[PDB]
Amino acid sequence: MQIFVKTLTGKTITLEVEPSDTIENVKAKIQDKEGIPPDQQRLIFAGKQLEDGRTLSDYNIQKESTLHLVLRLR
Ligand SMILES: [Zn+2]
Ligand SMILES: [Zn+2]
Ligand SMILES: [Zn+2]
Repeated sequence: MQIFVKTLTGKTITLEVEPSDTIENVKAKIQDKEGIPPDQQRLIFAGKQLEDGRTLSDYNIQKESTLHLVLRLR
């Protein structure tokens, strides 16, 4: 399946994922794509921020769903 990751930048990134992909996996895919390291990413879906451990299915994220990426730079 496919999901979108819209940036605060504005640009939209599209990812090939699986329903049982962990958020950690999603962060990994974004690093393989945009260079940004996992522990610098925060992911938002329908106003809630996602946990590295739990999966897309758990958050009921199906195809063509949009996730927000916000950077934590510390
Ligand atoms: Zn996967
Ligand atoms: Zn890789
Ligand atoms: Zn949105």
